[PDB]
Amino acid sequence: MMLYIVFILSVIFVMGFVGFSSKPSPIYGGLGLIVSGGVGCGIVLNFGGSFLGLMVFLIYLGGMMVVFGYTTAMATEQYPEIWLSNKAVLGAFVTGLLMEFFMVYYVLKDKEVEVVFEFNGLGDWVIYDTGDSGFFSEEAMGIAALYSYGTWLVIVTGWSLLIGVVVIMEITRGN
Amino acid sequence: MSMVYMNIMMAFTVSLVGLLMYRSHLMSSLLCLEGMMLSLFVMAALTILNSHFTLASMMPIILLVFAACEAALGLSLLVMVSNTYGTDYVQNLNLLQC
Amino acid sequence: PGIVELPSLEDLKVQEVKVSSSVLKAAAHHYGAQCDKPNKEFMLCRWEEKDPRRCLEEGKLVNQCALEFFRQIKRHCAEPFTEYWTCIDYSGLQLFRRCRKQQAQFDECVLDKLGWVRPDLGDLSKVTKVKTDRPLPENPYHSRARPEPNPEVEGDLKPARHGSRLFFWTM
Amino acid sequence: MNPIIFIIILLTIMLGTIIVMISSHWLLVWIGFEMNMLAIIPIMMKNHNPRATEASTKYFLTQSTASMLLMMAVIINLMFSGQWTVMKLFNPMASMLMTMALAMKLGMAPFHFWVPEVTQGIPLSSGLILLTWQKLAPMSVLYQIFPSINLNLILTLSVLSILIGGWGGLNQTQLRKIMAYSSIAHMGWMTAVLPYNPTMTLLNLIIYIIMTSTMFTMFMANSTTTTLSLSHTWNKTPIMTVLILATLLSMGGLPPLSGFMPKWMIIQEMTKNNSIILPTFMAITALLNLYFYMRLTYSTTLTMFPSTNNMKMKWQFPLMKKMTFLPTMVVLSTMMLPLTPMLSVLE
Amino acid sequence: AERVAAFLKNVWAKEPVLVASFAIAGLAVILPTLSPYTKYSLMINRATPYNYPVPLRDDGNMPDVPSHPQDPQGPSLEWLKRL
Amino acid sequence: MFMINILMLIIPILLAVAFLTLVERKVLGYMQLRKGPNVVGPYGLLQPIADAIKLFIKEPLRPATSSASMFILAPIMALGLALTMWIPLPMPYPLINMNLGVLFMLAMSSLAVYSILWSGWASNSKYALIGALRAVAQTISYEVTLAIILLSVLLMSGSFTLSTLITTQEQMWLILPAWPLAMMWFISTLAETNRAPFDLTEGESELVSGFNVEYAAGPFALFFMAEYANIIMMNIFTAILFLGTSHNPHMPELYTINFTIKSLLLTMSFLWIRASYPRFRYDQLMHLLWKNFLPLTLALCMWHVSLPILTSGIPPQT
Amino acid sequence: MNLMLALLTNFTLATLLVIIAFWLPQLNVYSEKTSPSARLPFSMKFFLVAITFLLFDLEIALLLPLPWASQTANLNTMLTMALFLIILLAVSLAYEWTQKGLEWTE
Amino acid sequence: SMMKWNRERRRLQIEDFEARIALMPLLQAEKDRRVLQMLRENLEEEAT
Ligand SMILES: CCCCCCCCCCCCCCCCCC(=O)OC[C@H](COP(=O)(O)OCCN)OC(=O)CCCCCCCCCCCCCCCCC
Ligand SMILES: CCCCCCCCCCCCO[C@@H]1O[C@H](CO)[C@@H](O[C@H]2O[C@H](CO)[C@@H](O)[C@H](O)[C@H]2O)[C@H](O)[C@H]1O
Repeated sequence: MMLYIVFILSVIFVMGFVGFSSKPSPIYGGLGLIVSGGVGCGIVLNFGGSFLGLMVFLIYLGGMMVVFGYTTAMATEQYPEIWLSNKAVLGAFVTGLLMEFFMVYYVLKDKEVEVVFEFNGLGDWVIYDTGDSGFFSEEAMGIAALYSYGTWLVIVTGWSLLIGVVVIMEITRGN
Repeated sequence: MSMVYMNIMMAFTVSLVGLLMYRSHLMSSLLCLEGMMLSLFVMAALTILNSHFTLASMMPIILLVFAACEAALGLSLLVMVSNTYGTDYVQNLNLLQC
Repeated sequence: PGIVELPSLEDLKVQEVKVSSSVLKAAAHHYGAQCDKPNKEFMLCRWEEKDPRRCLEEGKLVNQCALEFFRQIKRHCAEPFTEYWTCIDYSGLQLFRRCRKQQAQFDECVLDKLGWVRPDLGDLSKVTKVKTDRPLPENPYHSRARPEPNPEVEGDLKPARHGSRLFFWTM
Repeated sequence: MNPIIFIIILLTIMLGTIIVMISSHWLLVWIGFEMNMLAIIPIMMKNHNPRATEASTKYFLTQSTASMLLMMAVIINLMFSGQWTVMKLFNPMASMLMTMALAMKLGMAPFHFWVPEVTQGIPLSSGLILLTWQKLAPMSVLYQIFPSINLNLILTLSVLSILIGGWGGLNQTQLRKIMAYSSIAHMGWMTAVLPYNPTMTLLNLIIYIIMTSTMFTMFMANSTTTTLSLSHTWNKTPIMTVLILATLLSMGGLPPLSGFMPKWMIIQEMTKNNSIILPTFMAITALLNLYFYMRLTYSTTLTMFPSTNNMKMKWQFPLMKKMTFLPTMVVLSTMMLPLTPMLSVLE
Repeated sequence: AERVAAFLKNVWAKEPVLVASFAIAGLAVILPTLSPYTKYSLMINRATPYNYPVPLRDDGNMPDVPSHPQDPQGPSLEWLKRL
Repeated sequence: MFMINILMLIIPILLAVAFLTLVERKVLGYMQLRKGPNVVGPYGLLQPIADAIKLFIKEPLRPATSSASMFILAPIMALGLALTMWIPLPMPYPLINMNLGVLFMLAMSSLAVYSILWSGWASNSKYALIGALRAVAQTISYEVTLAIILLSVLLMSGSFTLSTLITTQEQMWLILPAWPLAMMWFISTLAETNRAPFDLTEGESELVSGFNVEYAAGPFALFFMAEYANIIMMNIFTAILFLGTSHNPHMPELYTINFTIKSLLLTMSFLWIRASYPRFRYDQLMHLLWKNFLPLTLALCMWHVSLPILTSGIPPQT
Repeated sequence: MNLMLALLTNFTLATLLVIIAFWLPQLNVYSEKTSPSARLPFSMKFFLVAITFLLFDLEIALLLPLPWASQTANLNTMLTMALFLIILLAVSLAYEWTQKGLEWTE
Repeated sequence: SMMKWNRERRRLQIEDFEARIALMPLLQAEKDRRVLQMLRENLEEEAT
């Protein structure tokens, strides 16, 4: 069962998404996204993306989601309605888990399902690469190349972040 | 395609449906927007990592950075809405009806 | 599509070098100097052919050269060598710099009893040239014939006949 | 805003669009849209009122959703082709997603609801940017991926846009809402011809921008945002009423004015491809737009609506708004039909 | 000048943290262009062999390509040993 | 075997935290011309045990929480993350040898701010929530310098591997080439862990600081243990980062003894500082970060990117 | 496997300590007591410190690969773009500083 | 001091990387035989 770690994680990934997509109180919506993000990083790690995975934790969870929860406390929620105590929220949550359960049922049984795209249920391990013996991390080499190959990317990305600071100060001044 | 893609694509679809079906809180809809980006980040990373597209390894970072900056802008607008009305309810944003 | 051709199990059979990585690491510098020729022929084959099935004979010669290399050490320098790779093996990173004393004893032994000189810093990373009789592969990618390009447009540019010819316009 | 910061923000709006237009890589196209959206929000918020905040929020939600769908299409395209080149997409699902994403960005029907509301909620100068410059980047992308676009989808979006734009404008008294529905209707012409001749998409876009720019500039010159406030112009600046009349007739597509040219050239291209029913339907439906342009000309130029006593005080002061390029734009908006063959410079 | 020196005195008295910050940043941007050892950083990075050095097929006329790693021809790392 | 290793890390961590509470009271006592605990056990050695038993059999506080799930999640998160921060530390060998161990520690600490936010949300008090938000703003502000300072030091180390910091300092402590970064790092760790003079959660300027105010909270002991585990861990990280201990592969225990002494001394300096200074105002500690540390940290980051290149001292990648 | 076991063990113990911290007091059986969204109002300044942290934190994401970036052959390009990023990070601070984005006075 | 030590570490790295290069031909030859044997074995079970 450990040989299907990626698939099991992706099932939890979808369940968390059905969590905040049914849109309970924003406080618990942030919790569903935080769990999904942590599971999402786990999936990326198991494909050899150690740096990319840790960026999710550092920047997406430790950065963006902290600010979401910060803003939710100040501007949105201070106490929440009990999760799944609302008709639409619970009905949406039940509907999502039924769709996920059936997708998982048919993919495991028939080893293949077809919705828009054709999906194979042999196991995500079968597509992996069989040749690895370099003395470095390919992922790290590709990211490090941002400063040599990606001059233009750095300029526009750097400009956008600076403009973000300016714009948000403009927006929030109020006059 | 491999089995994992089915679930990542489901997650994007779920968060997209969650984005298009509002309730009341504008905040709850912004979370669905960030959920969409998270699923894109994961699907992009899986495709790039598995194929050994080395120079594309930086693309998920740029995606995350630009989407977080756009999320900061969204949160700022939500705060300005909450200042005007005292809540982030989307039903108060109906002046332009006329 | 065709049937993928694979060699028989008997065709793949060779006497392996059943020593640990610390043993290989300890001998690596002398092994690189002594067995350069068959090793470089094998690597030229692998990069030119891009097919492991096309280099199995050269791959066997890599093993035989390695086995004869270690038989020379077992014959004249076993005890100094055994001491050297046992130190290398202790380190979790198998660091050279922790075992310079035992390395010197092994290097001194092989120089006296075999004439082997340890290659200098930078030598084993040189691009070298190898003599080979294997002909250069002609179509290593097995490419089909390329599609023919579209006919070139040539000649002198002349003004359009009667102008744009757009509805009623005379120019 | 500090004027220097206002200049930097406008230059960033332009930079985002320029990045989309020179990029050969899908990631850089997406970045250009992100940069563009970030820089335009402040100019929408700049007058600080609840209506401007609602419009900014509605615009942000629409554009962010579109940009996520665009990225989804790019990633699907990567999975099925292993490359990032801005060109025809290699998966029909990716094509549909990107086409819908770009339709949402353009405000095409049935993704149109935000255009009337967002335009109404922001100043005239911001609306001018929104309805002219903001069309350039999505059009430049559609111009490059059109070979892979589903024909039925793009023509359906075009027909709906022409119908909704025409009908939506009939019920409007607000100038900014009229220009928003006019933009939606004119959008449908540009995309309708795209499968057949993308050069005529560019022609219609350029002429639409010139005429729309002329209209907004004249509305800004007198600070008019409603039909009845525009009906006072005859008793302040009579020349402006004549210029407004000529431009509105041009936007109506009446010969011999410039606005007829794009309709004329699009009809020609569609008929060359044995498309007879669709151009005839489009031409007839465009009469809806002519109707609510003509209604404006009635209240502005061809009759004289009642004035107010305090209008006499305005007679004593000159127009001091810049009205940049207005004399040139109004001439191009009306008197260019004799130079129609010059459209080949767009080829 | 002396106006310039007075200004440097006022900031050094009121904003020593910022004076130090701009001084350190200025050195960061200037010294690399002036240093003679910057060239060695590029050379060392290029002397690090991450990939196997694929041998060349000996056509018969590459005098400057060594046939064996210990032959004299080819790039040397003598400068690095001394550095 | 690995399960033994985990418990031989977790249990001693909890015992060190317990007896750090005694060391703090006695060190603060003697700097204040008194003794501190010396009645409950010889030299107060049983005082941590008496406090622990007393706290766990105390009645739970009132009022009731606003969110039961968040009320329970916050202490689990605080303590779970606190223990997790220890697993990559090389002492000299790590429990988990990560290639990106430094980044792992950054990532895990950035998640510690959630327990503050969740406990404020679950406090059912408007004023208690505002206090939590001020604490979060302080924490994230000083996370900026910790990340940038850490990045600057790694430009001399060459990788994100924690055990590579040991090799980097084989000849010399990194505090010599990087004492300006060490100074700001050490203060940032104080402010990050809400330690005096940055302990505004325990200060006099909060809306909830009033003694007669009440809000849902607790258990006190679990939050306290999590905080003090982070104090020790940060000071262990500080020693590894700037005061690297020499490692002899044949005598690893010598590394551990010398490494433990340095960590203890750094931890004692936290107690030293708490005894010596008044408390910052909230706006003043924000000013310290945004208008002092951050400008200087950015400048020193520029310097440490340039310095290895211009001196031809770029470290190895592996 | 080991990392998963460590994380599971750490958060399992934290969970047990939490529940027994909540159950053990019930052994005493203490007497019953019988005696006891919207803006906060939130200051814009506290929102703006969080946003500034985020935007600065995103720029730090771009700087994290610097230790690896220094191993490249194109050092001049790498150093130019590294200093470019840090300088724009400084320019963001300078803009915030000179428009009183870092003040706490109302 | 940091400069001298990092220069020496770069020299040590080159030594470690060159030991790998010396061994890569042997490792490559083994890997090819191992891969081809596994494929041949899979084929035999496929025929059955
Ligand atoms: C070149 C080939 C292509 C050909 C296409 C056609 C080209 C023509 C379009 C050009 C663009 C429109 C500009 C036309 C210039 C208009 C000049 C004008 O009408 O005078 C303005 C007049 C002045 O009013 P006042 O300010 O009081 O000044 C008094 C003067 N002592 O203002 C007034 O007195 C108010 C007038 C009352 C309203 C009258 C409404 C009818 C106006 C008829 C002219 C409009 C023509 C546009 C339609 C096209 C016609 C074919
Ligand atoms: C196996 C181990 C089990 C865990 C055992 C935990 C034992 C905890 C013993 C704590 C000993 C007392 O330690 C002391 O406690 C008080 C809290 O009342 C702290 O007091 C501090 O926090 C409180 C608020 O929380 C403030 O009101 C006070 O002004 C401040 O000084 C002291 O900073 C600390 O030095």
